[PDB]
Amino acid sequence: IEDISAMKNGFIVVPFKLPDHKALPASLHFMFAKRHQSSNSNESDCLFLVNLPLLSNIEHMKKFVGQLCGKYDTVSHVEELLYNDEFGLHEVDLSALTSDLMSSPRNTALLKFVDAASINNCWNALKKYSNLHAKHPNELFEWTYTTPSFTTFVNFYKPLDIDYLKEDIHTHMAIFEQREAQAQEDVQSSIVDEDGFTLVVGKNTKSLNSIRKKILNKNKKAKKDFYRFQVRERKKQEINQ
Amino acid sequence: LRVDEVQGKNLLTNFHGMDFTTDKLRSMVRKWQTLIEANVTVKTSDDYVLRIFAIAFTRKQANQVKRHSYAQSSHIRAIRKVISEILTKEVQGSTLAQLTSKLIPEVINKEIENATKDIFPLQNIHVRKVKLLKQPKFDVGALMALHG
Amino acid sequence: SNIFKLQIDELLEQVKLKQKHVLKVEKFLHKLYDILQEIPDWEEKSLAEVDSFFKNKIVSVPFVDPKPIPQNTNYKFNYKKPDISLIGSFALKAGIYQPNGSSIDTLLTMPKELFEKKDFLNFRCLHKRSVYLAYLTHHLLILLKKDKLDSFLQLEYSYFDNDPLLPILRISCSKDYNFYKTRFSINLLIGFPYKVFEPKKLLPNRNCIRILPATPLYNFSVLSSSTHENYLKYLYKTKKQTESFVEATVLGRLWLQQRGFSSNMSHSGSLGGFGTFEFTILMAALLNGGGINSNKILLHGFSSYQLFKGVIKYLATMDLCHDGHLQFHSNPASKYIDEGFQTPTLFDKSTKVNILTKMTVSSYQILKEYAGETLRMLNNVVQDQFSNIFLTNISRFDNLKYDLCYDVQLPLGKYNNLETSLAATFGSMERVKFITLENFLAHKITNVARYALGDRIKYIQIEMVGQKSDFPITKRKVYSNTGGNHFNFDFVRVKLIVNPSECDKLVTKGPAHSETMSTEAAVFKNFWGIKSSLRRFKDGSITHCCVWSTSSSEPIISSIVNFALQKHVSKKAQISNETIKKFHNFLPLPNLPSSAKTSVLNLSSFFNLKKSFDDLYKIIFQMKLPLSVKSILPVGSAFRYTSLCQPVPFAYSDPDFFQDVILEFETSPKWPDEITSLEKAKTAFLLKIQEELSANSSTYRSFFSRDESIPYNLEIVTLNILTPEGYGFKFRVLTERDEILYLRAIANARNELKPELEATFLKFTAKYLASVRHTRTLENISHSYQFYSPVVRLFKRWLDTHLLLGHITDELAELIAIKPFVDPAPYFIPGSLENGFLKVLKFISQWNWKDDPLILDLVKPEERLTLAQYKGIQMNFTNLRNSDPNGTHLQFFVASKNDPSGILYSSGIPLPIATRLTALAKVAVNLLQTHGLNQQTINLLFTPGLKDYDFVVDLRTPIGLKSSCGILSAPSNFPENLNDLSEKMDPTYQLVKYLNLKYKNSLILSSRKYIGVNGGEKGDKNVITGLIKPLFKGAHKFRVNLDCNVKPVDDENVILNKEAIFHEIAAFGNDMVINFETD
Repeated sequence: IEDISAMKNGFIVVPFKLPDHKALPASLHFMFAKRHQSSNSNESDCLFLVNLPLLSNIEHMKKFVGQLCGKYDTVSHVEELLYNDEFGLHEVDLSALTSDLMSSPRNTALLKFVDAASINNCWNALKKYSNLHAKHPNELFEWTYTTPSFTTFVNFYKPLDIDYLKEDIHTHMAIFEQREAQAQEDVQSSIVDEDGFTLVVGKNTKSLNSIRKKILNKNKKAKKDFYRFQVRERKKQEINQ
Repeated sequence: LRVDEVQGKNLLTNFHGMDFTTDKLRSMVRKWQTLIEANVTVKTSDDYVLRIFAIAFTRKQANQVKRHSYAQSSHIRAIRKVISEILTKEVQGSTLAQLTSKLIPEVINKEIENATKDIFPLQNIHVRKVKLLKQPKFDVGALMALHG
Repeated sequence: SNIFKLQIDELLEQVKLKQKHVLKVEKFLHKLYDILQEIPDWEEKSLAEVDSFFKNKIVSVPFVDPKPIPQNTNYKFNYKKPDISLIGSFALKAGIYQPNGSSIDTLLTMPKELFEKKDFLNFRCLHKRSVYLAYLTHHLLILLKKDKLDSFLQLEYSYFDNDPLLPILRISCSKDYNFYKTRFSINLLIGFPYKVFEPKKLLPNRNCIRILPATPLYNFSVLSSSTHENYLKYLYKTKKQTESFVEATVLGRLWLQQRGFSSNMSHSGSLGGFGTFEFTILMAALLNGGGINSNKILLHGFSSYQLFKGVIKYLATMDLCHDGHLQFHSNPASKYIDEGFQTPTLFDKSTKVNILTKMTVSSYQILKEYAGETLRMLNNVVQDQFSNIFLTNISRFDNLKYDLCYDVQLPLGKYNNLETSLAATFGSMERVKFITLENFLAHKITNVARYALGDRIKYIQIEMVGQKSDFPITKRKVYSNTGGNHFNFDFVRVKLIVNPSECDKLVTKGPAHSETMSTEAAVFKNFWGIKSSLRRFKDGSITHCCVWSTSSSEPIISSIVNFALQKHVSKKAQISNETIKKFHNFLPLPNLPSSAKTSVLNLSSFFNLKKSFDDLYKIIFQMKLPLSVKSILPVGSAFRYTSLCQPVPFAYSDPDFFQDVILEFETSPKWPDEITSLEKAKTAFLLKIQEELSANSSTYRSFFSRDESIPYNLEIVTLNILTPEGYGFKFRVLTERDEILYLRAIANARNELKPELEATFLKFTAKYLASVRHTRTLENISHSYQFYSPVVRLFKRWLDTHLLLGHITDELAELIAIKPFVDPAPYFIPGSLENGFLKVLKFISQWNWKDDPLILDLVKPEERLTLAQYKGIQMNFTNLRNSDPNGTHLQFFVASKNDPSGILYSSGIPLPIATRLTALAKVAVNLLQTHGLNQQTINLLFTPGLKDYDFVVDLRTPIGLKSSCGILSAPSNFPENLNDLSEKMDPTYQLVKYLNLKYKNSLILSSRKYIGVNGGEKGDKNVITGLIKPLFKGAHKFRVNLDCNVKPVDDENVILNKEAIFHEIAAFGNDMVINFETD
């Protein structure tokens, strides 16, 4: 069944065809669209896209909106893709989890906009396109698979280029050693609290984060005699039992 | 090298020990320093048992003015403890093939020195002696696989 | 010493049904002894009348060869009716509820005077036995005809302990007076007086019979028939003495039947020769003695377990056949004499019989080791194994008890063709030595095979299979024209438990050479003939020998059995063993120079790879670096002898071509504190190694991969050095600041990601830290367990054919496959590729997850997991199965001393794949226990898929890969630029893993990774299947937490977009995939 394209609480079906396979003799993929406007830097006016397909890089999405501007003259400043976790690789950030420096919804994507007229025009254009595909599935603008996966992801057996990862290792270690000596000097200066207090720091500790984590991780003598009442109660114990 | 298998007018030998020549350790010992020595009775990843020794001589640093550089004997206990721990960890985690391959390029020595250089300097750590004590069984296939 | 007593009690509670099914058969025996009491007599007559007496009746008279003629039989019979009793097992009250049908003994003894005191000639003693039983059979048939019990009972001639000279009559209860619930067969033997003889001619070496060769079966069977109540009397004396004999009897006889020593026979080519009665009377022998100084070892008061222990220890350690035995006098102590009798031997002076002569030499030699092994698994206080002591059944199967078995097809025809077919001697002295062709042939075939193998086998067993221990009323013995003979088999199966060190030694040498030839060199040359020759060796040794040819598919022990069977046994016999060819052909034959003649225990391809690694190892140590290299040690499956194709030079597409090797530098205190800059430093060291190695050692080629197998750090760039010997190595850098950095991530992770990063740390520990001791222990243990590397290569080809090796880890496969070796109970150590693989399958079926773990210690036979370590891994197993008692995410618990946590190798695999594994286990052992071993059995046993796997996605590849993957049906180069390995290798494994990583919640995928070990004889056929989750079975509403492909038809429900998922599958693998099918 075709004719429906608008779900119950803020969702849009976006269908589009798929190319020829030799062994598939109506193959159609969907997007779930939902706008949301938040008060943050990148969380403002983004479309939550559920089930954007396999290996959704920037080039065919830019081509998608370019043919949209070539069909219905719709202005859209879309050159970015945020939260694009296809396989499930970057759910955690292990560098920020192991150390302080060089730092500081599932199967969705962010398609973020700039203007109210921009998100309005693209939104009612996509709602009009969902409704006209619900009326006729024949003459939508269709996807040209100018395959990004065959170049941008076919690297599983490729040798890494020597000068490229040489220079990446070099620049990374340059900026790491620079901010590591910065993070050492900023603790081996004098840290005097505003009231009167100077912070005890070890000889070779080189950060404050490790210190406060050591705080977070590190969150009587005798006698049974020698007093008048203690020898008195011991005599009472030998009388008792 | 102890002869164990013999075939084809050859002798098929296995690692049975390691020593120093006496003039080596006599070329090492000089007064006004302390020699720390350790020895452990360890079992490798086989059922071989080894008594493996170690000697290590206290060093005077560069910019040291006083002539002695003796150890304070609490430092001797701490150094002998870290040495016994590190060579009983370097065995039990090696075979005799892996341990002979370990003490060819003297690398347990650099392990000891890097483990020890926050107690005392300690010039020329050596192992000086590896003694076989008891051997498991024969295992001719392992002997032939060791040879090739 | 707390659960063995409850095992004893629960075993007796499960084998005791002795109140209802005993009284009815008791009263039926009461009616039967009244029947034989009212049987009438039969006065003195002779054979000349009794042949025509039994001519045209219904009941025939049994005999032994030849039919007794009125020339030599001027013999007359007397019919005196004796007293009846209960004898043996029922006399000592230890019957067993085997549903196969047990026995009971009937006493028909004889008076002293009806049969003369001259029983030492030409078996007319058993001939008058045969005529007495024949007319009593006839008149019992008439008495049941008059008492109307004709319909449900059937009186049948059968074999008393398979003995061809003592036939008996058994009631079968065939289909208020009916009998169809408890056991079936009821025996009928006759007995004799105790004193019918002379003492000096009852020893097993005498002779008086026709043409001085002795006759053990004659002077044993006559005295066995003599003694059927003196045994009972002194067994009643020791039963009144000790209060543990009934429980000792049921325990030891259950031991004996679950390891196959039932009281059938051994002489006639049968597995057995020993049983309950023999066990109990040697137990009473050990009770009354055992010591040279009249030392008693068995006290007549203590329990069942210590009695079983003492008698199993004694008959396990003290010899009885080859040198020495012990005797006892019943009417009382025992003594040890050092004089071997070349039979399993124990003697009396009250019955004066050698008891164990129903057992042969081979069956005794295997009995002693069965007792020694069960002793050795009684004296381990670490594990509890009373399943493996009593409850398991090893003699229910045919090819798990024995590593090799050959079908000696013997189409030797009739007795007029016996001379011109059988190459041995048959005649008169051998017919007075052995009784028939069956027991003579058993003795001769086992002696010929034992001499022709000798030091190449541990023990031998001989089976005249198809042996019919019953024959109907209208015939005097077995009429059987059964596949080319007239005897009581159809073919023979010779079975071998072998010495795996001496299987593929291609010289079985004889004695040394001299001027005058020895008896030993003489019998060596009379044995081998055209193979017997004189050779000098490299060590200067002139010896007689016979040099064979090694082959991969045919182990040379098979060619020895073929040669010494087609020469010294027959000249037209056949030997059949094709299951071994099937298995050894399933192992991929490598593209090596003359690799078809190389044996399956030849590891020299691994050894050549290790030699190239030794070269690269010395090059890396001799180069100079910013840190001293602490240690560079390999961790690869090829270095622990596990790699599927044994590695040929220049095999790009071989997935185990790039071997893994962990190098560590010295403990530097200058490693960074942050993980990605740490990995950039580790790869900075690897780039320095690359630059120095390409600068100096110019024949080595090297490039960089990018490893992603440890999650959440996408920069572990291990370089790939391609050596000039045609090998490649993956170099990892272990630093001491790695494990503490990952434990730091565990420490400061957010509280919803702690099992997530703990699984990540489990992957890191499985790759870097524990795999090193894993390959160390498997490399040291493969040299003491010989067939282990080919059975793992078969097991991994099996897993890859059933397309589960993409998920299940190789280390897990190696530990489940090392279980039948490092604790084999109660089987022996596997001496065959076939026995290893079938016992792996039997263990993975018989083993249950939810209650029992896989705690095993990888050591050499004769460092051990102690009671403390064992109870610790038992404790953390119970903790895992209290936190999850049904195995949701942790399905297998395989654990060792090398890793006691268990979850390391068996985490991460889905419950669909684990259930498929245990299902295929039970399916395989079910088909092996139904059908039996044939070529079509092994063909389906390696036939993939074709089951409830929901998808079939068939792929190709633009070039075949098997010339360039080393399984032969040549590349000896490397490409000028190293971007051609990318097109040479196959992508399907990591493409399927990427697809399963992106589809972890909707469907699991599965595929094969070694492409042309399962993909045809060309090497292109790969398949993908999928299994949809039990969560995505219907049509649910969309949520934030669906993680699926959406396709709503209404506004409420959402369904899968299946067509789009496999359209983008083919758009992902478009050059490779060719077809799609929905189961």
